[PDB]
Amino acid sequence: IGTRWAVLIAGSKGYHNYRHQADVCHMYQILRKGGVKDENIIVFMYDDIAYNESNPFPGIIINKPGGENVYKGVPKDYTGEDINNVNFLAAILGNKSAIIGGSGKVLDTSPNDHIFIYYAXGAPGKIGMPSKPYLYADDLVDTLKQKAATGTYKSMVFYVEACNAGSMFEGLLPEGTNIYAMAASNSTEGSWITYCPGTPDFPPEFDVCLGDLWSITFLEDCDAHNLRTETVHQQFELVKKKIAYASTVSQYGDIPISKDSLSVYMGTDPANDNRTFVDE
Ligand SMILES: *[C@@H]1O[C@H](CO)[C@@H](O[C@@H]2O[C@H](CO)[C@@H](O[C@H]3O[C@H](CO)[C@@H](O)[C@H](O)[C@@H]3O)[C@H](O)[C@H]2NC(C)=O)[C@H](O)[C@H]1NC(C)=O
Ligand SMILES: *[C@@H]1O[C@H](CO)[C@@H](O)[C@H](O)[C@H]1NC(C)=O
Ligand SMILES: *[C@@H]1O[C@H](CO)[C@@H](O)[C@H](O)[C@H]1NC(C)=O
Repeated sequence: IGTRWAVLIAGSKGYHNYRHQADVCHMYQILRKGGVKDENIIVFMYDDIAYNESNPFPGIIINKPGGENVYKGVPKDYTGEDINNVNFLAAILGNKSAIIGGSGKVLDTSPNDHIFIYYAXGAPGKIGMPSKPYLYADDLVDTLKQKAATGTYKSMVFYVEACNAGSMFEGLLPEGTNIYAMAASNSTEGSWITYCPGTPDFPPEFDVCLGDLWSITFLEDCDAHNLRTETVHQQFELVKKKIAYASTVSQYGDIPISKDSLSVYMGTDPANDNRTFVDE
């Protein structure tokens, strides 16, 4: 059966980028409710949001108007400038001796384990880190190839919320190493923000957007169903159709991996056992 692991990373800093840390915190809450263990969830977030001077609700982060506090109970493995290419790629590879700073948590995975990666915070051929240097497609894909060569996982799902997201994988990500990638946008498109000041029932004294369109769409989907009854492929189709007006949700890698239920990666919340997913 193996263990479920996750790496959650917001690649930005600054209060204006509230939404990236909010999205990642939200994802944490999904995993926790699903039975995924903290020792197997590696979290990269700058940690300048919850107690920011501009934060009208100190100690709270929401990913939705009227939402719960997604910040409570979120482990922090790498914060501040310990979020960088070196530590991110070392964490994925599971190379503890290459980590500088932070907790030292890495993907020490076994052949039957499942890996879920979620990145939020892009341009053609690169995604952001809090500070330069940024993460280039080739560098990311090479780490993913090395990890595959180690054979230390069964399959991996990688979700990317970024501008031109598909550019990180397009024509690079191998299709037979059990890695499936879903991107908020194609290699030529920007991705949309949502939950901005002005929207109805928006909490007062917020001047920042709470989430990213593709992110909150998938994340709210994960909160809504028994995840044994919904596959990665069904979420792809659901979310792609739902936000087609905004950007083209794109997929890469080993497409058959997406035939697994979401629960294989995320578990399921027992409270949603009777909420069977409808459609495909
Ligand atoms: C709350 O959010 C604030 C805005 O995002 C954030 O302020 C920013 O603070 C950082 C770090 O203190 C500043 O960065 C500095 O460091 C580099 C060198 O590495 C300098 O070259 C920079 O010019 C600067 O001195 C940002 O300048 C600053 N940004 C703004 C717009 O003020 C606060 O730090 C956050 N507060 C908490 C509690 O996290
Ligand atoms: C892990 O990191 C160390 C320190 O930089 C390096 O010497 C070692 O070869 C790395 N392991 C692999 C196999 O990438
Ligand atoms: C974006 O995705 C579509 C769907 O297959 C594809 O035709 C296109 O080549 C990709 N990007 C563009 C507009 O070049």
